[PDB]
Amino acid sequence: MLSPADKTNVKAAWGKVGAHAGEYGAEAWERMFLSFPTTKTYFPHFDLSHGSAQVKGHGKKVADALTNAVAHVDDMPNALSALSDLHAHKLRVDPVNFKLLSHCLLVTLAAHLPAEFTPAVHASLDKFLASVSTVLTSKYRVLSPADKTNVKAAWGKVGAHAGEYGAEAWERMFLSFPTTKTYFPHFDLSHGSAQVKGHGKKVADALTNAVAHVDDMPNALSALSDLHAHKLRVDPVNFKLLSHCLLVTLAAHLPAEFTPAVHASLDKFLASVSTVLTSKYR
Amino acid sequence: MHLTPEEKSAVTALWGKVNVDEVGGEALGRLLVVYPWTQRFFESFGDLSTPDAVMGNPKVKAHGKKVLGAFSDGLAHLDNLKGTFATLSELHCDKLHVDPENFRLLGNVLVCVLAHHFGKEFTPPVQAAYQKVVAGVANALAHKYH
Amino acid sequence: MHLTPEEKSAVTALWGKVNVDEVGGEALGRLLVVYPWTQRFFESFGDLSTPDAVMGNPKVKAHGKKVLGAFSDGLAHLDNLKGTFATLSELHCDKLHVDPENFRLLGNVLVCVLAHHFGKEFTPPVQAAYQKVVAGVANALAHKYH
Ligand code: HEM
Ligand code: HEM
Ligand code: HEM
Ligand code: HEM
Repeated sequence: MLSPADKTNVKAAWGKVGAHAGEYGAEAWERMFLSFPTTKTYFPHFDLSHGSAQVKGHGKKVADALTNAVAHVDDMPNALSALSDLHAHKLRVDPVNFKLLSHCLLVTLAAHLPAEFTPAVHASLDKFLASVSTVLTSKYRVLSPADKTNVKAAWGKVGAHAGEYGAEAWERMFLSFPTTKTYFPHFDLSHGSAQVKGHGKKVADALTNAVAHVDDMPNALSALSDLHAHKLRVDPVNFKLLSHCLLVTLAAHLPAEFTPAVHASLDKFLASVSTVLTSKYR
Repeated sequence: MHLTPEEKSAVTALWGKVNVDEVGGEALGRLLVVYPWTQRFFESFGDLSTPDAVMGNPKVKAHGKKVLGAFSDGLAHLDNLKGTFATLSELHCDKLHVDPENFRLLGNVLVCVLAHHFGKEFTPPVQAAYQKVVAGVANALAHKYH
Repeated sequence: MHLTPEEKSAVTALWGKVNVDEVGGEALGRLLVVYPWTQRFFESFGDLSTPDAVMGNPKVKAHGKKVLGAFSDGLAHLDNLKGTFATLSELHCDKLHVDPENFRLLGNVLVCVLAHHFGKEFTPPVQAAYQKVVAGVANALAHKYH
């Protein structure tokens, strides 16, 4: 995820943070609780009053973990292995909150490091915090053999309808989430549109290819990865909306096959596909 | 909450056929299986280790029924979701400490379950109407958070 | 858009110290650098090949001035963001085809720029106030999307 120049900027920025990591860490959490009050639901056992020893201590633990991460940027999943376990199995924090903390850590850094917080270093830091968040949420639920079994079973039954289901998924998405239509100003989006049919089929075919190469997805989708990142430039948030509408389409067509277990495996599979397709964006 | 006449007719019409009991247990169970971190609120429900355990758990079925029963009542007051859910909103914040992002997840799971149950009858325009409704309910439940 | 009197005063007090042209150039440039997919709208602006080229691009700075001036004007109508931005909303949807997620990214980049610009004066409660306002602006700009 991180280029070596990225790693250079983070180490330069964090070193300068230095012995202030603790106080900056506490400030970041205080900013989050105030700006995003829903995050307080994970701390009902804390005194969240300003300057609270619990917040100060928590901030210092969190900053140290980030220092450890900066120190081993080339091996983050192993360095944060324990913390990964802890968040996935015990704390069980919804992944959306990680983006909120990352944003407040950036605001904190910005307010304290005027000289250092250049546009390039800003970018690198945002990428680094996203990578940390990814590692910390990586064991929450990549595809186990049972998942891969469930996906191939489900997609096999799709079979020769894969095209028509793909069109339906897109149609469902444009109607349910109208903001996605901004990427298609050059299409007729009316029901039955042959443009939507052709697009849906191409997308479906691409997913068939991913299923076939489920163990080697980054290479099989590499070209599509390049296309979305550097030409189409679709905001990553939209991939979750299409994934949901694919799930709904499958559920509507596979009464027997869409069990809770297969539902979970499909959701994981579509999230991995989405991760691959946005991997080269930055 | 504003819907078009077409949207409201579709939502109310399909809901008349929903057995809230059966759909509610299905919806909560799939939430716990597909997004297992949500199990953090239900430690007292017993055995949640496998999908088969979750889906057949009596506490899960019972709670699902309660949750969708309240959802059902909200469907009778689409024009005023914030007013309808204010008390439950305060409860989920102050007593239960539930991250409102969970309301969004359940919303989407419920749409999947309706598609699974009703098949082709759950058409794209019908789904769009339900997506507006579950977003409206989630926002209403999150409204009194502080 | 509902703020407390304190929150509104803190927002306006700091904004009086803002050089809008400068900060607009800064915020748009950092958006294009930090989230490069947003460059898709601006291929007619010329060279965006490196951060310095973006930050130094005259077309970028000019757009940044235009955008933050309308934001600035909006701060005088906090009680009516939706009405103030209705026509801008229709234009960004029907003509400019801008995914409203971009408005949220710009809001967050702007908050960072204000922190960089004002340092310790950009306190946690002042940031909280600005976070409500940029969400309010993003929501109002997305309101007429269809
Ligand atoms: C950059 C992201 C994060 C890092 C590096 C991180 C790291 C840590 C660390 C090091 C601990 C303490 C472990 C110990 O006791 O030794 C911890 C605890 C905890 N974290 Fe995370 N965390 C992150 C994000 C989050 C987010 C986004 C939330 C919730 C909004 C969260 C909530 C918690 C909770 C509730 C605890 C336990 C507090 C206690 O009772 O002491 N974490 N975290
Ligand atoms: C599972 C996720 C996705 C996959 C596998 C996928 C795949 C594809 C494929 C195979 C193509 C055609 C490339 C060619 O012409 O050879 C394509 C094009 C395109 N994709 Fe994606 N896509 C995904 C998600 C999205 C999302 C979420 C959006 C936007 C809401 C999007 C927007 C587009 C656009 C704008 C085009 C070009 C259409 C045209 O003008 O022909 N994609 N995608
Ligand atoms: C459609 C959204 C929802 C509605 C309308 C709803 C409604 C309700 C109602 C009516 C109760 C009954 C409490 C009582 O009898 O005093 C309740 C409690 C509760 N809800 Fe919610 N709920 C929703 C979503 C959720 C979600 C998604 C979660 C967490 C993942 C959740 C967690 C809880 C918990 C933990 C309780 C208490 C259970 C107990 O007493 O053991 N709720 N809910
Ligand atoms: C604070 C949020 C924003 C406000 C208040 C705003 C406002 C404006 C204004 C006042 C115009 C001029 C329209 C006219 O000439 O009638 C404009 C145009 C435009 N905006 Fe937005 N904008 C915002 C966000 C964005 C973002 C984030 C993007 C895309 C990344 C964007 C892309 C554009 C484009 C491409 C144009 C037209 C360029 C031209 O014709 O020269 N806007 N914006």
